Amino acid sequence: STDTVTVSSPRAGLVMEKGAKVKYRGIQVGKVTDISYSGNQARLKLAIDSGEMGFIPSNATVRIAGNTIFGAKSVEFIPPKTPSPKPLSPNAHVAASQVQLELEHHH
Amino acid sequence: YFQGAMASTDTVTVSSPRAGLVMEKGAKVKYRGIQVGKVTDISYSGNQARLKLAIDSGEMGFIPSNATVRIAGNTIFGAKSVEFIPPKTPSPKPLSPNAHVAASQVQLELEHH
Repeated sequence: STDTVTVSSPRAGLVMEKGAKVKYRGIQVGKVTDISYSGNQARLKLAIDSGEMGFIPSNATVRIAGNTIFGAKSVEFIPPKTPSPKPLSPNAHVAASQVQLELEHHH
Repeated sequence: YFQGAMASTDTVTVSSPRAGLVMEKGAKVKYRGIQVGKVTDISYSGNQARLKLAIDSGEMGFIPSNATVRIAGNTIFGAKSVEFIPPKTPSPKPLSPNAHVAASQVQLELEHH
């Protein structure tokens, strides 16, 4: 059985592999189940063993490893220098060198 | 193959040059301001990132074959694990069953290879 614990994030833009390990002194104790996105704040839903929490004081602290990555939002097609009369065959593919990763502009 | 009844949309795939692309749900596909499709799935293999798409078959007769791909987005934090640290002077009280920890106690380190 598990007890649900929660954590608010310093960065609202936090993505995490659904159901990732939760460690303490090297041993796993639970997993993250859900991630809530209320407004411009992010809060984590944790779930850890119902009896293991006796080994974690209330005033503990948290470390989250990770990387800075690109959170895409949409995908647009762009008309070229000269448009080809041929349309797009199904199952076709566009390589990486034809893809442009962009930042959106904020007022 | 065999014929589809209705609303039969086709697929087109995209290679992301930077492995590490995650994508927001509700990801739609546009072309000159018209929404034409959606994104099915995402996968990773080798050191590359695949993308499968779903575009309405009728709207593909208008997308040129030599069209480039634009992908908007914002840089975000790609978390991997959650760890706990014993405070310098720990509290005798164990963790309450429904405890909350705001951003104050959370620390967001980068990874090492």
